[PDB]
Amino acid sequence: CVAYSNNSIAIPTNFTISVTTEILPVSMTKTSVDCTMYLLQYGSFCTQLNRALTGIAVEQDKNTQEVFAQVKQIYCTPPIKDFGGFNFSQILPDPSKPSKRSPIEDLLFNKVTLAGFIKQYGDCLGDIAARDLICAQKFNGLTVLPPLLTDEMIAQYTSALLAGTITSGWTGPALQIPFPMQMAYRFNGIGVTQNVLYENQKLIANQFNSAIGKIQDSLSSTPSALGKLQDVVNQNAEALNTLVKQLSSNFGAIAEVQIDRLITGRLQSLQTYVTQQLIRAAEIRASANLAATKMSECVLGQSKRVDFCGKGYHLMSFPQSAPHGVVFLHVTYVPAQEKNFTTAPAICHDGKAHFPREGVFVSNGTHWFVTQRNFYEPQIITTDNTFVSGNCDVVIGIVNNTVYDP
Amino acid sequence: CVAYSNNSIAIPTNFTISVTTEILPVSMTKTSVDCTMYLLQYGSFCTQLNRALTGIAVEQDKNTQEVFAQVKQIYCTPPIKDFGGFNFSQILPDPSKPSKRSPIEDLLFNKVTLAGFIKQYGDCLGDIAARDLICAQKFNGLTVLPPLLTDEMIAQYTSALLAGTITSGWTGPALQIPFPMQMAYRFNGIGVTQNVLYENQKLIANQFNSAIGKIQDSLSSTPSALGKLQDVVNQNAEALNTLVKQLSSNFGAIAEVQIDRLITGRLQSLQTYVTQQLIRAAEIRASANLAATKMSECVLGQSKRVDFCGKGYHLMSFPQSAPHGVVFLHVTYVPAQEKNFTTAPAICHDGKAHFPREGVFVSNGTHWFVTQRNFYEPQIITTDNTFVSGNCDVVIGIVNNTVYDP
Amino acid sequence: CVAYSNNSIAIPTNFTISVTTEILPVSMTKTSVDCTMYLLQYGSFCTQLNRALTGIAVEQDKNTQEVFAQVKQIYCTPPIKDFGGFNFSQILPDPSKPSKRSPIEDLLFNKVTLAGFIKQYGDCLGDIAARDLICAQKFNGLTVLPPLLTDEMIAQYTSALLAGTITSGWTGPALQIPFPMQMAYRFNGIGVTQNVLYENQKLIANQFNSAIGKIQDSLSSTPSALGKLQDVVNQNAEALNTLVKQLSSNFGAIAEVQIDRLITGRLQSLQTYVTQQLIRAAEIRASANLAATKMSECVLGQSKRVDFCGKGYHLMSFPQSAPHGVVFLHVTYVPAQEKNFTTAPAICHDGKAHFPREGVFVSNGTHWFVTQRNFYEPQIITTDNTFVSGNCDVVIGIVNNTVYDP
Repeated sequence: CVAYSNNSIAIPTNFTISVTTEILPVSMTKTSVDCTMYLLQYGSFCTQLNRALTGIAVEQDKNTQEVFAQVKQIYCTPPIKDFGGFNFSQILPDPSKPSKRSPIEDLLFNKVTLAGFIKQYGDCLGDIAARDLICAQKFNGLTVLPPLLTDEMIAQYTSALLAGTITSGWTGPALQIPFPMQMAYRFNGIGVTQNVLYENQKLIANQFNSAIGKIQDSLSSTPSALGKLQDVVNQNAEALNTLVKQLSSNFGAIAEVQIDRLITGRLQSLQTYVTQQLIRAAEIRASANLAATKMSECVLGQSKRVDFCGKGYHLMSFPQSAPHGVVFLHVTYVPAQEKNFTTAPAICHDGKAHFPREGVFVSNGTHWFVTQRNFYEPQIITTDNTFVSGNCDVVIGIVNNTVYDP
Repeated sequence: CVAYSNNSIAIPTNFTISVTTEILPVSMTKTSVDCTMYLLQYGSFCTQLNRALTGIAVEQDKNTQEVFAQVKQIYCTPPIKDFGGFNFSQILPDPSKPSKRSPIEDLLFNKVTLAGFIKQYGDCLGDIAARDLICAQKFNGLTVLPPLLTDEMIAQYTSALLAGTITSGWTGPALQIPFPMQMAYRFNGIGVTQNVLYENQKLIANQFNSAIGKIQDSLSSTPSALGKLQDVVNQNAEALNTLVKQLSSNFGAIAEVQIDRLITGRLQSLQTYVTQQLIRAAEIRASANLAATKMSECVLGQSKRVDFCGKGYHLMSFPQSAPHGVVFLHVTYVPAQEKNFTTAPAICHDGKAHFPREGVFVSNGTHWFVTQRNFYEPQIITTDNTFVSGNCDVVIGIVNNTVYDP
Repeated sequence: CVAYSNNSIAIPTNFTISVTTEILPVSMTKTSVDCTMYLLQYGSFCTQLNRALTGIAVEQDKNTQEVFAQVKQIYCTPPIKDFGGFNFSQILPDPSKPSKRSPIEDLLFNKVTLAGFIKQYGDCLGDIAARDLICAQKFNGLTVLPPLLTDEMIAQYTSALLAGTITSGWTGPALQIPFPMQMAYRFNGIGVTQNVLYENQKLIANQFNSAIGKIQDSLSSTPSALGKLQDVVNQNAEALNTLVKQLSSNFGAIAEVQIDRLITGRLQSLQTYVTQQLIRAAEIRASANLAATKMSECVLGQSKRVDFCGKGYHLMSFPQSAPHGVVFLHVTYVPAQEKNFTTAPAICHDGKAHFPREGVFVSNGTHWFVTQRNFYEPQIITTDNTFVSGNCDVVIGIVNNTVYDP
């Protein structure tokens, strides 16, 4: 417990900068059915379920656009990966490997990965020798469709977001600035004056480099973080396998009457598949909108609310791509070594009451100082860090101390 | 009407601090039915309505958590109830009465209170000698279930919120500070400099004490405010009585055919009850979310929007518990004695144009001053409350006045 | 592309003020049917569709209130239309024409205007000699009902909003101020110091007058902007004509059996009309809520988000009425002539590190200055625009330059 005090104030004298990951899926496997295998205005039965599959397939492109296609203007490649001591080598993409993903992005696409249909349709669809129709024939009607924005296009949106978050700050307003100077403005957004960063820059950079190194150390070796994306791929691949099991094994299970039971059994199996696809879309839409609002709040700016864009007070955020999802590298500030100091509302000198121009009056026991409330940086009391108004008699809790005029 | 002026500005020279109540219900009576009185995978008829009763019963715990369980960290008991002259004796709980509710909270639980089922099931459920099953037998199937968070647990959440709002300010950022100093920051959040509070502290405290006294004076003697909570308890107790009337009197009203009309009549009566319970939940969910967002906006911080967290410009807010609801004690600031003063954009001296470092230039008719725009606190024009830029010729509306250098 | 730099910062040295239009429909034609032509507790068939028509008719009054009836307090007529050089003659209403609409509002009601039922029912309803019932008889049952707030009442709400946005600023807080001084506060809200406006006031006013003149020049001559309101009137008038075509021509198309096909055909035609009226309400509700939130964000204040209240950084907004809609005259600021200057974190003098009290250190190549980051307004480095803390050794990127003490 931290209890009352009419005499004291708590101020932190240390801090630490932490980088933490948040994993959010935004997309889902776009499934479509060619009902001719199940001027063609409409079939009566298979069309009603396939129009819904088309509806959610368009929603996946809508979700991916709403999370990644939030900005377009190109900040050109950074590309040096040093930025005043902050090691961004884990985060910027390189042409040294022709995929041009970041080293962390490559790990996301390694751990989140695929006797199943998402495998079999791809093994069927050779970029040449195969087409949509020939494999809708070779495999009875079920298809997975191309994404509007592929992994590399999503990676280019991530690259532009990274360059725009490092070379400048997304709002305010917004114009290009050096990086440690930008984080000094992030400090001023927290409530800590800018000078606190420039004089701790190597320590802040070392804390950042340690946290960013342990992120990549954790992703592969401690896999318990990547589960949220393993689910969306595996459980939908399972959905396609469970459908095809009933559509392939139940050919020798379940004339006109026997046929009208078997085919309607296939339609009942399709209804079983479609209804849970439409239910999985309820999670994907919610998590995609969460990723979109955290893109606007954490990456495209600096958030006012706490524990939303990572734990602690928000500093900034960086995006990284993943199969059907995005990872937010939330950089946050948290104070440490809080300590109680005796405080006063005003300082009395020569019969006049002085108030801090910004900050608080605090004492080490023997002398009084003026200090910013959000970090212990004490200063002598002067005529240019205080302002005068009123009398030493009208104030409750006023205390006597000398005030200097340099 | 207040009309145009290119020459003048309106500034208030007085203010008053008001405390006002907002009453919001957040919970509803959790009803459940044991269908055996109406490996047991499912009954066909009574199960479908009882699963919905279970669904809204879980929603009541969800609503109560969303409004009260918004924070957990304990600020220990205050417990002195003086805080620089502001009398919080009406608001803090005491162990002098073993319920440990606040004196106002005890009045809320007095006026909002209960030949009816919410009474009869409780008179049936003795803490010993009775159980759930024996009274589901003694009274045909209808039950009201325990809340996840009882009145005392809700009171402990209120106690922690009060201690966290008095001992510190919930964001920014957030750390413990003396109370009148915290309200000085609330003044600076309004737009009035902090010194205006410390020199009016006894007057502000007296206004607060008068308003907080009239709140408790009003609740019991002028009951027209408590109606919003009387409704949610009485109209749901009426719903249970109206159900049981048809389930008990219509035993001698409405063989296999006569039975299949009577029992389905009981199910039709249950549908009548369940559908309006699910409609009452529409009000309870909306008001609980309103209480949750006003907990985050009014209690867990200071609101930027006006007339939301009480009438006038928002200062702070304090929670108090009530049967199935929460009361917000909105403390707000409103300016008074607005007055028009002649104003100028810049002051010309020695051929240079000076602008106020913050505030406006105003004149009493004979001399020019610099003043904060949000409260009339005039000051002499100096070189440290103005900044220089430009010429006396390029400015429209510029005026001549001396500027001093102390 | 704009690429990296650890050494430089981009600052704009020019700007331009633009006025742009956003058009939003908020209302829809309130249709009602007297089912006696198609103690009267209910008819079975026509009542179910007419209760829905009543439901959306009440929603149109709700939408119009939510967008226009957001404030009530009267700022009296301005009425001079000069406001420091900004020509508001296009925007304020005049009694020189007895409608008392603004010259732009009169153009909105000219271009958005009406062998059709919205015409025929009005030609039927003479203010005298006709009534609701006699024309529900002369034309079989279909009616369009009066709006709760007419065009002139909506115009009075617009007039009060204009007076409240010009004579004062709607929050903060809010009190009456001269107009160019208010826009100086709008500049400070953008991030540009107030003095930048007063010394460019004639240029800013000329840019405003040119944009506001081209708005009215565009509306009538280049009609491609007014289409969003042409649709909501014409396509609903078409809906009433398409209904009446089936209700009037199909009297000689489609005894008890032939009657029970014909009348149900009229009900099927009514279902065709009602379902698309309820679908058009989905657009009208969304656009009305967009107009309501942009009334609160753009007119009743100044928006923090970009490209929402017009393109560029938001300055202010003015409302104008239109048939079933509102037009927002978004005034926005956008910087121009961005230029790169060499920058430094701190300035070293006499062994002490100095930081800018607000702004950045920049150099013309030969000398160092301090400047606000959001507009190029350079200043000499002094002891009253910098503050001292730390040493010249602990800072990365520090540079040497003299600092003056006036």
